[PDB]
Amino acid sequence: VSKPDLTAALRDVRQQYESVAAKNLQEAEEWYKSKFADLSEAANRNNDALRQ
Amino acid sequence: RLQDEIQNMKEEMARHLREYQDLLNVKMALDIEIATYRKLLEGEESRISLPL
Amino acid sequence: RLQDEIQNMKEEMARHLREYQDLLNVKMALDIEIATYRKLLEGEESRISLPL
Amino acid sequence: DVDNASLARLDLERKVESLQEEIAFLKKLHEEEIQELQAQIQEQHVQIDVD
Amino acid sequence: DVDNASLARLDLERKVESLQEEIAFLKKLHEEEIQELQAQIQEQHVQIDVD
Amino acid sequence: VELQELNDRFANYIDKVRFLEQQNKILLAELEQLKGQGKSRLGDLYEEEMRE
Amino acid sequence: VELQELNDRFANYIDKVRFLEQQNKILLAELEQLKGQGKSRLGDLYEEEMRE
Repeated sequence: VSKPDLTAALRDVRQQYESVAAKNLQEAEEWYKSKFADLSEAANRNNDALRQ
Repeated sequence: RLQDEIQNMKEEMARHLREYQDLLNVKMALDIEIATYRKLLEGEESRISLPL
Repeated sequence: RLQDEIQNMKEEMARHLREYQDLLNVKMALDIEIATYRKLLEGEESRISLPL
Repeated sequence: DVDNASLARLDLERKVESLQEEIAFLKKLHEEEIQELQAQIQEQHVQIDVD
Repeated sequence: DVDNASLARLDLERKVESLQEEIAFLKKLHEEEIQELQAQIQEQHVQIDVD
Repeated sequence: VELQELNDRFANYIDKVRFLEQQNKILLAELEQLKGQGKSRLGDLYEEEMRE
Repeated sequence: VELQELNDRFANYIDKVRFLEQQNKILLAELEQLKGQGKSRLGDLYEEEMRE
C-alpha cells in the first residue's frame, strides 16, 4: 500500500502514447476520406451545373 | 486526388504501424512488469511456505 | 462519378487493411503473455517451495 | 413506362449521392475505432511499485 | 437513353453495393468506437495499465 | 505470517484476474457488433431496396 | 505447506491472469478477422444476388 503505484503511472503514459499514436493516425485518415468526399462532390456540382 | 488519398492512407497506416510500435514499447514494459509480478507472487507465497 | 465511387471504396478498404494489422500487433502482445505464462508455471513449481 | 424506368434509376441516384457521405463517415469511424482499440491493447498491461 | 442511363446506373450500383458492405462496417465500427471509448474510460478504472 | 502474506498475495493476483476478466469483456463486446448485428440487418434492409 | 499451497495458488492465479490475457488476445485475433471479413461474408450472399 505504500507503493502508490509508479508502474501504473509508467503504464498510463505507455498505453496513452499507444492510444494517441493510433488516434492521431485514424483522425488523419478519416479527414482524408471526408476531404475527398467534399472535393469530389464540389467537382461533381461544377460538372453538373455545366451539364444543366 | 482520391487516388492520392488511397496512397496517403497507405502511408498514414505505415505511420500508425510506428505509433503502435511506440505504444508497443510501453505494452512490452507492462509485459515485463507481469513477468516480474509472477516473480513477486513466487517470492511472497514462498515467504508464507515454510521450514521444519 | 463511377470512377470516384470505385476510388472511395478502395481508400476505406486500404485503411481497414491496417486497422486489422494493428489488431494482429495486439494479438502478438498476447503471445508475449502466453510466452510469459510458461515462466508462471516454472514460477509456481518454484513458489510452493514444497515447504521444507 | 418512362416513369417506371425513372423509379428504377432514382434508387441508384439517391444511393450514390448518400454513399459519398457514408465514405466520408467510414474513414473516420474506422480510424477512430482502430485507435481506441489499439489504446485498449496498451491499457491491457502492468504496474508494480518497488521496495 | 433509359438504357444508356441504366448502364451508367449499374456502374453506380457497383459502387453502392461495395460501399454497403462499407455502410454495415461503418454503422457498427461506430458502436465499437462507443465500446472502446467505454474501454479507455473503463481501463484507467481497471486497470491502469494492469497492476 | 508468511501464510497470511501469501494468502493476501493470491488475493492481489485474484484482483489482477478480475482486471483481465474485465479486459476479456471489452474484446468480447468488440467481437460481436459488426459481425453479428451490422451486415445481418443492414444487408437485409438494402437487399429489399435493390430487390425493389 | 499452507504458505506453499498459497504460493502455488498465487501461481495458479498468475496463470489465470495469463489465461484472461490469452482469452482477450484470442478475442482480439477473432475480432480483427470478424471486422475485416464479417461485413463482407454477410454482404457477399445478398450483394451477389444484387450483382447478378
